[PDB]
Amino acid sequence: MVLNPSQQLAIAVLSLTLGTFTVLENLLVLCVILHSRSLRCRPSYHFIGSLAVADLLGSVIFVYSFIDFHVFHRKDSRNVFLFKLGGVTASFTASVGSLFLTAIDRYISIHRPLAYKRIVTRPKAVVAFCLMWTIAIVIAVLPLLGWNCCSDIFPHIDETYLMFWIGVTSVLLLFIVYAYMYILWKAHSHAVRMIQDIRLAKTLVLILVVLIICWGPLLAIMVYDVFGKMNKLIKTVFAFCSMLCLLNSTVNPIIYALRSKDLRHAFESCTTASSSLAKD
Amino acid sequence: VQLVESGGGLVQPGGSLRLSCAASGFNVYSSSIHWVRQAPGKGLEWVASISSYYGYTYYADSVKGRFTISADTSKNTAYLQMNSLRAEDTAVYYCARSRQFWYSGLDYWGQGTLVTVSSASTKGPSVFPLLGCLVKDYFPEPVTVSWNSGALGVHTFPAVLQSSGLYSLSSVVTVYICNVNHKPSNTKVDKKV
Amino acid sequence: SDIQMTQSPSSLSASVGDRVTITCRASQSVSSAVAWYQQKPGKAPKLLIYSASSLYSGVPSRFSGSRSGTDFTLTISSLQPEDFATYYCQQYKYVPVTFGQGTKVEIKRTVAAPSVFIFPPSDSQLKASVVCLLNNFYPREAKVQWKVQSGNSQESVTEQDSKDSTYSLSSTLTLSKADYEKH
Amino acid sequence: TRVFKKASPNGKLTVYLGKRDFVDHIDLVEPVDGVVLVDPEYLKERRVYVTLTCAFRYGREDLDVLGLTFRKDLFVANVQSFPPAPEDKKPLTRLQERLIKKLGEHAYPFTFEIPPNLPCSVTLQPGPEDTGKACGVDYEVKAFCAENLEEKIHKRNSVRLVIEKVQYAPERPGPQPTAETTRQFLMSDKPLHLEASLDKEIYYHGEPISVNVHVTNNTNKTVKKIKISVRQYADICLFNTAQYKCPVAMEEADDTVAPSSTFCKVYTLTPFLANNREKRGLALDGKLKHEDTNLASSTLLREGANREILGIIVSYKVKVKLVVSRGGLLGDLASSDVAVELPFTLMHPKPKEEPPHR
Ligand SMILES: COC(=O)[C@@H](NC(=O)c1nn(Cc2ccc(F)cc2)c2ccccc12)C(C)(C)C
Repeated sequence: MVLNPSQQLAIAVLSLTLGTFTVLENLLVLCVILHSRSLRCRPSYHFIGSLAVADLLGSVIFVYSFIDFHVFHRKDSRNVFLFKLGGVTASFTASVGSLFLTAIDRYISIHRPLAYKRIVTRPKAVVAFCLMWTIAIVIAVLPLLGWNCCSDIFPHIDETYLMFWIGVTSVLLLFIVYAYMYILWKAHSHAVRMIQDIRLAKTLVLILVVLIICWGPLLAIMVYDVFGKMNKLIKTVFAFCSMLCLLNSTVNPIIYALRSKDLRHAFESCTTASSSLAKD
Repeated sequence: VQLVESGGGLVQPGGSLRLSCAASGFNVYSSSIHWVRQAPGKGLEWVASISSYYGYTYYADSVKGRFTISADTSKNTAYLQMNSLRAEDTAVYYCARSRQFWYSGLDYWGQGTLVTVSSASTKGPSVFPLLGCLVKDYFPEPVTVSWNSGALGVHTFPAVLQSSGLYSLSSVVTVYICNVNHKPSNTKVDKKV
Repeated sequence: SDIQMTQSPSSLSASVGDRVTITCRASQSVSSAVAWYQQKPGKAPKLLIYSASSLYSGVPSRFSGSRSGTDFTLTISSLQPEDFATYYCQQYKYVPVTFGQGTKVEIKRTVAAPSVFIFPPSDSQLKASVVCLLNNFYPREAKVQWKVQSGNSQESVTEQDSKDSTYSLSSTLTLSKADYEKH
Repeated sequence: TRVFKKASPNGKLTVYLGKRDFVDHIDLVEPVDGVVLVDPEYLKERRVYVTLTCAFRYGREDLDVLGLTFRKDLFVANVQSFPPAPEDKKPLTRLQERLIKKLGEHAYPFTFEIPPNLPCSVTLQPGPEDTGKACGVDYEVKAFCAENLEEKIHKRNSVRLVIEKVQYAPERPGPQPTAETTRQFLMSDKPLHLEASLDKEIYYHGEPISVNVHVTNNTNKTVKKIKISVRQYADICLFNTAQYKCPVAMEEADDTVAPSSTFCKVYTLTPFLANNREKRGLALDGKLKHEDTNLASSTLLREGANREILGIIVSYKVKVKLVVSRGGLLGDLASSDVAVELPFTLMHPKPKEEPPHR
């Protein structure tokens, strides 16, 4: 409903380009990591593929809805539009849930180095993934009935639901950041213990931090709307921040999936012998 | 430290039998138990082995399937279950132990149990005075021969098997009553030469 | 792999105090994993040397083991009258474990001629078996036949007599009852 | 005697080593001494270096952690074998002198003095699905021809042997292990007393272990089962101070004790590898190649020694557990249990030879 003529075409083209680029990357990664031999049975590969598919679906649906909102101004109703918004929240919460799964998987791997074999496997990994998708879909459909009223930005959604969803997403993000901070701490710890891990882990943590900067502002604007919801330009600021979140969608899978040398590569020894030694 | 073997006796060809080797002073987990058979007038041949610490069990290629080796660690005993015995399995079976960790030869041996797989049935000997005395057509062994009732250049040819299945022995003294005792048939003979 | 060990010689004559050497040749290479047993008649073998160079605890120091390439040697430096038995050779590196043909160590003695004796079939046994006998001769090998015609005869020889260190061959030949008067 | 020899695939460099089991006395370690035969006509200007690395692969080899290496190199020693004695003069062991006599004048020595406090060669059982390099610390002697230490070493002209660092049972057994506990429930103000003790402290692999259990149940509660379990603790120090208990032998005897009664018995159990095949993560004694080896021997680390460096420390404990009833006049089907632990040593006797995976 709100779209400045100068910002209208700008945000339209930005969203189109970001969505196209993200869907291309995600399609490539999910094709490259389906049916393969070692890139399939591994649980980390499973989580990465789940994140890629989830974020691709989310990007497609979100770009469609955003274009329909800021260009076509469909606003067909407070329910069908609510169906599209439910799809968007399902996709985004599923993506955050897959990041959380990966983070917990790495945390347990580094807590018990030999536990990766005995605590996480192919069946249990998919069980956890389907549990995450189930909680995602139930959260997504809860608005389908509980929208009693409030939301200055989203038209026909409840207000306590917004706070609850921000809470769950924020706690998941807190758990992820804690997991990776603890991983870096343990990395530096073994390094100091063994010199009697320096830059690679730093850059990876910084990449994840950049992902948080891309994703962080959304929750800030949601909570500000929950508390004050007084100003008007906040809606356009939130449109821009959601564009940034889409850029998060593009940056996340490549950083998770393309930064692996072995995964990219997937896409003479003699034998001991004896000899007598003359006794002196 | 005394492995003792038992359970060996005559069996019709194609029959069964069970040899038991009881080990005293050995832990079946710190020792590996082997069964080695020696044919009459022949070199030693390895027939089976069991190492319980790993659960490994090996057999000689000539006794695959027919022979099964097991171990009862509760009684510290080893068993060889011999089924479908051919005529080539007649021999003295000795049970040996080897240090389980870093095998260093067969340390201790059993006294060996005879196993005679022949189709012939128990029979009595026939004596011919030829001064030499011959005994023929006697089975199984052994047979005792005494010249002059034990008071007689004395030679006794070791029992020689015949294709018929029965045995044959002979005794000669250079120059009385030749007392012949046949224990497995419990017979007594006396010929005056 | 099935490794065949050849122990030579298959017989020996040696007097007390002489040096006795028995050799064992392995088909393939066995890395010093060879043991030497000693089985006296009747009794069961007894380990003497393991690893081709070590001595089992409780063995006289005269026995020695040596290796060169794939040829192992057991040497009794000063033979004693209790060291005259059959010595074997095991190669326990590859399953199945394989033993040698067995070397028998006799006692050297002065040559002694046999005493040929003949025995025609008896009435009870030929109501049959012509018996040829040689006694107190040396060496064990005999290449003299009794006057008879070569049938199927089983030859039996006693162990080296303790008293005179001699032997005795008591062979019997079976044939028709009508061929007993021609000898 | 016999000396082991490996040859580089190019064939221009060979490593001669006296033995592949280097016993670890607690005070000091036997030096790793050997010879390297090179081809001067081939190494026209490059030098010939030798290294002794102590690799550690606690992380799953079949897997990988992004941006991090689960591996570690606790010890890495270097020596410039060719040219000879560049740094300073070093004594030659009689073995090195004999090898130099046997080999031409193109053979040069190398010797490593391992620091006392370092892990022993241990490997973890991989299970029926894993493959590749076996998880667990292990040593390697690698000789190569390089112009500089940091230059990449072509694998076609470098030769690596796998050596082992092993410890043998202490010659003087220590005090007999023993333990005792006294529990007191909320039902009766009388103590249930348990006392256990092993026959000796040092056990050799395969030797049965005897536990002399003695229980006095002065309380009004009945004990149903008695569980004796030999279990293995593997203190790993890759990233944390983890602990991995794993029962290597068990015996569950249904020998009850009436209230206000006594029960003395001797339970014999032997830990062996036949029935512990499926237990992934079990620490085995270490192998040169894929082969069979017993359960990992205990580690005789020096008392008061810093534990930070140690890679894997193995120890064993016999745990006696009484499953005491919890039934009462009114209540649930609960059944508490008292427990006691006895530490012992499971090592080999000091041998004159130890063929690893013959
Ligand atoms: C920018 O104009 C928007 O409102 C766009 N939606 C989002 O930007 C957006 N909608 N949801 C689902 C959601 C979150 C909290 C809640 F209480 C109920 C539903 C997102 C979730 C994560 C990041 C961006 C979004 C829209 C026009 C495409 C609908």
